[PDB]
Amino acid sequence: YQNAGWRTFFVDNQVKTLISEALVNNRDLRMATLKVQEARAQYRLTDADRASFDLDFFGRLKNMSEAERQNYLATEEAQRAVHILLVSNVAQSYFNQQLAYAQLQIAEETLRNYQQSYAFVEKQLLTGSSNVLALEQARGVIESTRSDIAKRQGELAQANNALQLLLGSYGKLPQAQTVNSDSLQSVKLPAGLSSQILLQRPDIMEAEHALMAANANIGAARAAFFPSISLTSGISTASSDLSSLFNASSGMWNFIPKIEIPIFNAGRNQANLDIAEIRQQQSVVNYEQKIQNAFKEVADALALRQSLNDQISAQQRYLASLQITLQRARALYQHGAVSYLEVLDAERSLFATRQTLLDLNYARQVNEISLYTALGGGHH
Repeated sequence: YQNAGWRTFFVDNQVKTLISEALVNNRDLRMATLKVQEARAQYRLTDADRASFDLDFFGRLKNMSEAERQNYLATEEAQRAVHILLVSNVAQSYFNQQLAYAQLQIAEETLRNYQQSYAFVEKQLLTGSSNVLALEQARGVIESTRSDIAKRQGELAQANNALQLLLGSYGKLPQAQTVNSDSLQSVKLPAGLSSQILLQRPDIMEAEHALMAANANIGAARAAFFPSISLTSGISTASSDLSSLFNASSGMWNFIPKIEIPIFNAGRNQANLDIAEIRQQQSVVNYEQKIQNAFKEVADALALRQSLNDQISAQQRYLASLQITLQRARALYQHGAVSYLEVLDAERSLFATRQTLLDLNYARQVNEISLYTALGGGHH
């Protein structure tokens, strides 16, 4: 029933449709791993033809023997790992697709704009107005634009490929969903998000498994080593509790554990005492390292998110002024007040700002996925 994590995390209805479809089409965990691998593979196809999470997971897996890959991957953390891996790749592939639809759209609008600007010139050039080298270079920008269009068309096909793979044979690939530029800031996160949520991370579940294996009292380990705080403030920002866990201007981790109740027994003393202890030490040191990194990941994502939100906000502002400036330029033109070329030039500034905004929105999306992943599967 872990559907609660992605259903309440991802806001976009289309992407939730796709995620739901892929889960249905990927009942077998080992197969889901193949499909993700291959969906990832045919992007690297752009290099060899002429996310930290997936790296670690796939890296972990191949460094394993086949018997081990099968023992693991029957454990709970591995199914959680594969759920998250699947969800995040479907969502990423969709954003890649929608990104490409959108860049392609702008690129074609830019082309038409360059062709109008060009056609205009050559009528005037035959009345003595421009350089032949100007006319020359206007031809070049059109040809390079034609280039990007085919390039964007390839990126579109790459992502559609990845999508069909994750989705299976009977999955409807989305049309271009048109973008309203005034709704691109990310969505609010629940306030006072409890750090307990991080216990659902595969890497921390695996760490607690290693603790239980060295016979730790898990309750006692958590109380000793796991900061029980809130992750978010009243807004969707890092809480002060979260921030204070890192030294100012060093990022060094602050938490100093105190063990009130012994985590390991004296156990079954007799023989191999020292070795059992070493394993106890190791599972603990590993628990610690995973925790501080989990918390660092969440903090880094929250910070990246606030930064991209501010950048997007600024681009939206430039865009609104460029839109109003274009309309005014169009009216002036109609009154003989400005040349046609000034109108096209203004439109081009709109186009470039739209493209920047698209890039940032996408980087925001990549970061949401990061957050979803750093939370260990959403915030429920």
